[PDB]
Amino acid sequence: APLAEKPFVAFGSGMESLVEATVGERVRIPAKYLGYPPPEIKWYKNGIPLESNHTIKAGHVLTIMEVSERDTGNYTVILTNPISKEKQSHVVSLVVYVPPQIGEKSLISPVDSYQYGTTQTLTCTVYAIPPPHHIHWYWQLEEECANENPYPCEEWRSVEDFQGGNKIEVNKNQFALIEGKNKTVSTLVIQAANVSALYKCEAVNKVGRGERVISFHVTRHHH
Amino acid sequence: APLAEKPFVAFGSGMESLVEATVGERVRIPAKYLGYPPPEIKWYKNGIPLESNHTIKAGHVLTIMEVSERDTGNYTVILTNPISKEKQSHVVSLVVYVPPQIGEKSLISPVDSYQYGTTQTLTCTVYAIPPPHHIHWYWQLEEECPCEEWRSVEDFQGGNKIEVNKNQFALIEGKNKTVSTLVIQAANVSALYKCEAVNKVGRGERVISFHVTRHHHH
Amino acid sequence: HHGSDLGKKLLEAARAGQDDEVRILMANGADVNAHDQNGFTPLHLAAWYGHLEIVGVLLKNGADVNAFDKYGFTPLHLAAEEGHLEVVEVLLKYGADVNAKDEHGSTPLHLAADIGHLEIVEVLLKNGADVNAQDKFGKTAFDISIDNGNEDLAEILQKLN
Amino acid sequence: DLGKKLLEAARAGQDDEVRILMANGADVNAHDQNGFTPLHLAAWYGHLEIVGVLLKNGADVNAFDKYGFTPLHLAAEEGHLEVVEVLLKYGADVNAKDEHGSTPLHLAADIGHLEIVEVLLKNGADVNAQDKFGKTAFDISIDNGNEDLAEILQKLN
Ligand SMILES: *[C@@H]1O[C@H](CO)[C@@H](O[C@@H]2O[C@H](CO)[C@@H](O)[C@H](O)[C@H]2NC(C)=O)[C@H](O)[C@H]1NC(C)=O
Ligand SMILES: *[C@@H]1O[C@H](CO)[C@@H](O[C@@H]2O[C@H](CO)[C@@H](O)[C@H](O)[C@H]2NC(C)=O)[C@H](O)[C@H]1NC(C)=O
Ligand SMILES: *[C@@H]1O[C@H](CO)[C@@H](O[C@@H]2O[C@H](CO)[C@@H](O)[C@H](O)[C@H]2NC(C)=O)[C@H](O)[C@H]1NC(C)=O
Ligand SMILES: *[C@@H]1O[C@H](CO)[C@@H](O[C@@H]2O[C@H](CO)[C@@H](O)[C@H](O)[C@H]2NC(C)=O)[C@H](O)[C@H]1NC(C)=O
Ligand SMILES: *[C@@H]1O[C@H](CO)[C@@H](O[C@@H]2O[C@H](CO)[C@@H](O)[C@H](O)[C@H]2NC(C)=O)[C@H](O)[C@H]1NC(C)=O
Ligand SMILES: *[C@@H]1O[C@H](CO)[C@@H](O[C@@H]2O[C@H](CO)[C@@H](O)[C@H](O)[C@H]2NC(C)=O)[C@H](O)[C@H]1NC(C)=O
Ligand SMILES: *[C@@H]1O[C@H](CO)[C@@H](O[C@@H]2O[C@H](CO)[C@@H](O)[C@H](O)[C@H]2NC(C)=O)[C@H](O)[C@H]1NC(C)=O
Ligand SMILES: OC[C@H]1O[C@H](O[C@H]2O[C@H](CO)[C@@H](O)[C@H](O)[C@H]2O)[C@H](O)[C@@H](O)[C@@H]1O
Ligand SMILES: OC[C@H]1O[C@H](O[C@H]2O[C@H](CO)[C@@H](O)[C@H](O)[C@H]2O)[C@H](O)[C@@H](O)[C@@H]1O
Ligand SMILES: OC[C@H]1O[C@H](O[C@H]2O[C@H](CO)[C@@H](O)[C@H](O)[C@H]2O)[C@H](O)[C@@H](O)[C@@H]1O
Ligand SMILES: C[As](C)(=O)[O-]
Ligand SMILES: [Ca+2]
Ligand SMILES: [Ca+2]
Ligand SMILES: [Ca+2]
Ligand SMILES: [Ca+2]
Ligand code: NA
Repeated sequence: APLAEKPFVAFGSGMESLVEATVGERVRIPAKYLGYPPPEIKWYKNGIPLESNHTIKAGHVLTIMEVSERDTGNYTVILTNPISKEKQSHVVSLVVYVPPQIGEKSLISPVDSYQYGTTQTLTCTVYAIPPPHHIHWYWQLEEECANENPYPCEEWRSVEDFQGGNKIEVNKNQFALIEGKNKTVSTLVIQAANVSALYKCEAVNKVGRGERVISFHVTRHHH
Repeated sequence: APLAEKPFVAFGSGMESLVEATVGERVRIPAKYLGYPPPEIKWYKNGIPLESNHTIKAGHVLTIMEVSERDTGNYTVILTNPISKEKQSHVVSLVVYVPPQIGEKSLISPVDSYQYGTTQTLTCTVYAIPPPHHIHWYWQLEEECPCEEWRSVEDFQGGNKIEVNKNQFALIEGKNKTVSTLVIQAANVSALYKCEAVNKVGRGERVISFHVTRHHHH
Repeated sequence: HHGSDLGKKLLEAARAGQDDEVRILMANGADVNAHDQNGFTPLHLAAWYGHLEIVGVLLKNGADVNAFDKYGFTPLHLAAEEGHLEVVEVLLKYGADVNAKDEHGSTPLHLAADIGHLEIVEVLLKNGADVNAQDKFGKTAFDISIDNGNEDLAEILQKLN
Repeated sequence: DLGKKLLEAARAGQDDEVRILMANGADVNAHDQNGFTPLHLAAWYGHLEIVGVLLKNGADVNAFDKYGFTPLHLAAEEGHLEVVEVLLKYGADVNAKDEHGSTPLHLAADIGHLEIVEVLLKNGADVNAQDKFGKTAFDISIDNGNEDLAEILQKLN
């Protein structure tokens, strides 16, 4: 304690200044204090004072029960000594990561059938924070999978390993501003549908992966 | 008005300690303070108190309207609490950068033309803060044009064979100058040469005329 | 008819707080909206040095209260930064823009918060200062006050809405 | 007239041809009865090269046509992103107002060019500017039922 021993307030030495979390988890940011009597605490997000409700508790530990992407921001905590009114403050940057989200539904419950010979484009609209560091396409012959997420295929083939499937090309990524966010639009072109298959796009980023399975069943309607 | 608390004086945590500027810019060095009542501020350079005039104002923010190289140095600001008379001091280092200047001396010669076929040197003496990180040479014929197109001296086709010596450093005006020398191997073609010097804060250049002549008393 | 030199004299008379000299220069037709190579007008200098009476005289004779110099500073910027409270109030009374931005995006509220002038901050706030305004580094006045460890100021820097 | 030829060459994207007219003394700021200059026409049709050539040869980046449209207005309305960036680089007034009070941000919002809206905003577009019907870009996004546009603008609102 300080040589002059009088009521005081200070932060504990271990205070973080960056905190990382993933969408959905509980976040805890402790305001560690030294001094006497126990200080009064107040939290601010980007300068706006926080009040406690069922979503967030702003006490000695700032607790966000289920962090969301909109919770990213700079949190300032101000400690006040209740006797002397001396104050200390500390800023914590909270960054909320998002594992890759694919907009198109992965639902094979009705199976998509295509006429023999047609050209079709499969698409994956991918959002992740940080952005995905790769987006890969995979495929499999329909016979080696189930139809009935039933993890339909036990093995997947890279679209580089295209022998025996449909003629396919992966287009360059495009980008779209959706819900205010830069989303990556990944497209696979099936040139002439002659082989029944399942296709999968997979996105990976720092905190997770996401995938979408697409059924590509081929039939020849006649007359 | 703010509630009056016990008297105190301190610098704000964001008080600067290094300031960078370029010759000619306005410089602002604020004395950020905490305390009550608001402190008296006084600025010092070389131990002498600064007074305000139309070139410089020494108030809560030290403002230099057009900084010069000679303004470089350590400035001390002292906060004085008007009730308690307590004092705090803080030193700011001011660094002033100078875009390159090419010495007019050692560039101007007593020679109108140089004899055909001889070796000759053009020299470019540069003063800059920080020292120039590159010095480049260019050339052009007068006939092919203060010109819109310049060629790098690596290209010898219509010009002279040339080599650039590595930068050397010399104290000439009481100041450390960088010296770039262009070596014309055999003066065979009249031309214009340009040395251009670049540093962190700007560029400077000088164009040199290089007249070649076959008149001689041989 | 006109004395071009008179504007240059009026700038320095206003800077040096030479009340009687300002009065003589204006009576001889000096241009209250003269500017120098910094972009300073007489109102800039009088306000910057807190020469309250001269500030009133220039405002009363048509000085542009919202003029901005070569770096985007208005007389309100200069007066706020220097802690000249009474000058700040008369500028605001004559229609100064409390949320004028300089070339780095700073408002008078940013400038006063960074120096630490609590009463100036209070006056700016009660006259419509935008607490949410960000400079070009993305800093609000609140952010700036916290960077300085000035928690008393941070508690002041809260919207009156 | 050379100016008439230059207008049509810029409109028709004749990249190599405008250069021939340029060497022959054609007026880069020639205008027609619409008030269109060659720069208006090159930017409106997204001819990035020609826009560059004209700008380097003194084309007036802020010329108003008869209805108040500036080249940046036209490039924004038609979705020519790279052209919009080059106009802004050469000093286009991001908040130029046409006869209706519309800024480039208004025109891009009404059509629905989200990326153009984003570029205008980060180059100083005034999100609060009202046209002569009192409409802001946000108002336009509500009127058009454009939720993706609203979400870009809402943050800065
Ligand atoms: C519980 O409290 C939090 C924070 O105190 C609220 O978060 C606000 O969310 C809205 C959403 O648009 C933001 O505009 C506000 O800025 C947030 N508040 C702060 C202080 O930043 C949350 O809405 C509250 N939830 C309930 C159900 O009351
Ligand atoms: C479906 O079409 C593809 C594409 O034409 C066929 O794959 C080709 O197969 C031949 C011989 O089998 C090869 O020489 C080609 O190089 C293949 N092309 C590609 C792009 O790989 C495939 O055989 C067809 N399958 C069926 C059942 O008809
Ligand atoms: C969305 O993200 C992509 C990927 O980062 C952006 O594209 C990059 O833009 C930078 C800077 O303009 C370029 O240097 C890169 O070459 C681009 N990369 C690719 C793969 O194109 C894109 O600009 C972003 N779009 C929006 C609207 O934010
Ligand atoms: C403005 O004030 C500064 C000092 O506050 C003056 O600078 C001095 O210039 C002389 C040269 O004549 C130097 O010898 C001094 O050392 C300088 N003072 C310093 C560096 O503190 C400047 O001359 C003044 N200008 C005026 C009064 O017009
Ligand atoms: C300004 O003051 C600083 C000290 O605050 C001087 O820098 C010191 O220089 C000596 C010798 O070169 C070193 O031993 C110290 O470590 C330096 N101090 C540091 C790095 O904090 C500086 O030379 C002074 N400059 C002027 C112009 O007065
Ligand atoms: C003038 O120029 C440079 C300063 O940038 C000095 O060059 C340095 O010299 C020392 C020893 O002489 C070397 O260890 C460094 O590596 C040199 N720096 C570079 C970038 O080459 C030079 O000594 C200075 N001389 C004077 C008298 O000021
Ligand atoms: C939270 O604080 C950080 C650090 O001050 C802010 O990040 C800076 O943002 C500015 C512009 O907004 C950038 O120029 C800097 O490069 C950023 N620095 C770092 C270290 O990231 C961040 O913007 C703040 N958050 C909010 C919501 O304002
Ligand atoms: O790192 C020391 C702390 O570990 C835990 O906190 C982390 O894990 C929590 C539960 O997943 C998160 O809510 C929190 O944000 C993480 O930092 C522990 O809960 C703390 O008491 C420890 O000090
Ligand atoms: O005369 C046509 C040629 O001109 C250039 O080459 C030379 O031109 C100069 C004329 O004396 C020479 O001094 C100079 O050194 C040469 O570059 C052109 O590059 C050639 O390709 C032409 O045929
Ligand atoms: O001029 C009509 C065409 O407009 C677009 O193409 C123009 O704009 C592109 C950039 O936005 C340029 O790359 C291209 O040179 C322009 O012609 C549009 O993409 C075309 O479909 C239209 O026909
Ligand atoms: C070609 As099949 C092999 O999926 O009927
Ligand atoms: Ca206090
Ligand atoms: Ca006086
Ligand atoms: Ca007022
Ligand atoms: Ca503190
Ligand atoms: Na910010």
